[PDB]
Amino acid sequence: NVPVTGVTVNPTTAQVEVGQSVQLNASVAPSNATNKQVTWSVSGSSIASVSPNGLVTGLAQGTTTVTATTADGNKAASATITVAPAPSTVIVIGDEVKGLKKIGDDLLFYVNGATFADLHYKVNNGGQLNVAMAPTGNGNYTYPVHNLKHGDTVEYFFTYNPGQGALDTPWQTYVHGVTQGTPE
Amino acid sequence: NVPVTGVTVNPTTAQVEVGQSVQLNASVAPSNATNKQVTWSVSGSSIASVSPNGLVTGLAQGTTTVTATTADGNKAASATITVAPAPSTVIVIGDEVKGLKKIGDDLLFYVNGATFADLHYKVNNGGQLNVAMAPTGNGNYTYPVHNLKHGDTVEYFFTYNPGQGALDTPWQTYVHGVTQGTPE
Amino acid sequence: VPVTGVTVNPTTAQVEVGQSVQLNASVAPSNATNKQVTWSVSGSSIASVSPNGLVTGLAQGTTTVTATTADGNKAASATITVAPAPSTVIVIGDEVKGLKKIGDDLLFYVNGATFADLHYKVNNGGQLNVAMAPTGNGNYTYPVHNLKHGDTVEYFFTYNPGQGALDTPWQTYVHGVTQGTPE
Amino acid sequence: VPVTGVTVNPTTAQVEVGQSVQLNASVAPSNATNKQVTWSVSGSSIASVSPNGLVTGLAQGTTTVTATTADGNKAASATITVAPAPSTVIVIGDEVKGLKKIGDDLLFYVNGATFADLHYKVNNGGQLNVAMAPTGNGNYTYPVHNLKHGDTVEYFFTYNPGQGALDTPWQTYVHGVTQGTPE
Ligand SMILES: [Cl-]
Ligand SMILES: [Cl-]
Ligand SMILES: [Cl-]
Ligand SMILES: [Cl-]
Ligand SMILES: [Cl-]
Ligand SMILES: [Cl-]
Repeated sequence: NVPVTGVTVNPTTAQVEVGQSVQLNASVAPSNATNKQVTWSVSGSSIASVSPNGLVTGLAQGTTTVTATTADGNKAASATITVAPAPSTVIVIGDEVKGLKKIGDDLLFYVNGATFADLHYKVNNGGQLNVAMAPTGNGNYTYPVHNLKHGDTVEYFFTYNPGQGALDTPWQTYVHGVTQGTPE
Repeated sequence: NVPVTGVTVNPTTAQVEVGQSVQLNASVAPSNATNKQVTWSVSGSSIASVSPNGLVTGLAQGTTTVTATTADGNKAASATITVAPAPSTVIVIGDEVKGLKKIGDDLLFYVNGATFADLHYKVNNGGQLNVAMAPTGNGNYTYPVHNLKHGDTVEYFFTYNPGQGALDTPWQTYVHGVTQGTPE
Repeated sequence: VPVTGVTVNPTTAQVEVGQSVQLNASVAPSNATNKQVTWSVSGSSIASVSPNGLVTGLAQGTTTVTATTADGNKAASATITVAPAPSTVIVIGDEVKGLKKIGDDLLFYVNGATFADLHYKVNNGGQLNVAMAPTGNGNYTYPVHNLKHGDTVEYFFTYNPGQGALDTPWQTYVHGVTQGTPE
Repeated sequence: VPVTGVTVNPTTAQVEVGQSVQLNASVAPSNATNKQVTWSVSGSSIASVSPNGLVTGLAQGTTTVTATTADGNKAASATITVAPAPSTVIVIGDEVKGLKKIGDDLLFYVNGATFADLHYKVNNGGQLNVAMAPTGNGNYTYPVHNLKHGDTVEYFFTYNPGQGALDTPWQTYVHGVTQGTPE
């Protein structure tokens, strides 16, 4: 018997990174309205997901609009959600002789001090890819894997010849945006 | 003592789908050249990967150039590789009451005959996303998940109320471009 | 007086990027006082919907355009699939020079030369200078990647077909507008 | 007479999309007869390299630009990182109407109106008509998604600030060129 007069969404704006999420609050007026149910909706669902409780999750770079609409009265308020780039910062996961630099959503694989170096890698349940790593020109090597998303699972190991003869590396698993690096 | 005179790559062009691969042949002249080693390289490695044996794998929509260069003489030939879109065709994986349509690289989740329907899903090792599915307006529901790639692993189940009361579905696993559907 | 329900017409439709489909909302009784609806879209990157329910395809994917009633806020949906540009081949030039349009990439080409460069600009971006890749039979190619509908490519070649080097005249390609022959 | 080796200068460099960095190849002995190199790139979608080693950033990612010697075909590499456009906010308009540039999306806005539509065209694409989304305090927003450097946006609004409806004049935004104030 106490009708909804209005709604507002707080925060009214928010920046998340990909895989990051932010809880939104629908504020229904008056305080003692009989029906305080709202429907959450988003106009760019490839940018950000919203749950039935207004938890918003960053899916991909962009700005979108999340709307709370009241069950009683169909009053609507909206917030602007900016999903930001993965920082351009370099994070080393590996050692002097071989591993990864995570550089945003590309992975730069490296082998220092070899006569050659191949990378063997797979992403999620896609197949093995074998690549010869590019020579820097000083006995060092690199190969970029491009455009991973949050939760991409990377299994890789190297083949290379540091002197004595060609050596295989132990496989490693990298999950994009969960494997901790060293922020160098 | 028999020097390389030239090289050609066959096929000279090729279309693959994403996750599809094509073996390329470097033809070194003359036939009895002492050194027949070549280096394979690709100018758009976000489009297609090439192995040290000239196996080319479709990574993402585009056209790129794969080059064989001879170890002896640095003679170069190149092929054009077109990585094609995942067909726009609709493939149903699920039943009368609930599952997926695979429509290119988007997944259309569905629940037929409910008073409401939520989807619970996760991709690779990213987190759970909870979404209320959109009403069609006849007791039916849909929710598109966007832009999966080859080997994306999707675990999902539904919550919905077909009458008696709200019911949870058994979890299912979908691997993008490996789970077989029904081409409808 | 009240409205009771609504569904949308069509319920599912497939478009190419850059193409449109007119949506129409049918609201239960004709003797419903208020007919007017609001159009919205779940996935605005994929498809845009006008205030009168015209859906245009912007990018590959499937999205949900919903009509909600002014009187009632009853809601119904169409599933819109935006299909990618065919990887058919479209030749725009002559035996010596031009593009192949292969979906959203352009394969620029020069046939019969000792080198070939490309000079191109996309819309109001900067000019880029590139050496075209040798094929190994006196011909050259260079892919420009991932053009979107309405992209405007200005370009000319520098090549030497033997009796000395040449700059061709600038041509204008508009992506999804300019046409050629496929074969 | 021969060349013995080469490395590239710089070895690693980071650019924004649309920005450039001059690469230089240093080939072992100065008393190497032939100095000339060929520039190539592993990832042409990410970065373009000119015949004289100028690398321009086209799109987010890391790629390898290699200099190989004409005499010797010795090869060396730089790792190029192309950084995304900051998600800083850039206001281009007044208290009533304009855009926020937020990385590669534009948030169009009208403040203080009873409705607001956007009319926009991108480069030589078609005009799109959209109803701007109510905020719930008499203001309106509408994101345009994923513009690339050099994209040319023509737009005007239809809104009613109370004493009746208005079409504003068309403005031209060029992505990464047009500027405003961030704050
Ligand atoms: Cl979207
Ligand atoms: Cl949006
Ligand atoms: Cl690439
Ligand atoms: Cl390429
Ligand atoms: Cl959607
Ligand atoms: Cl690369």
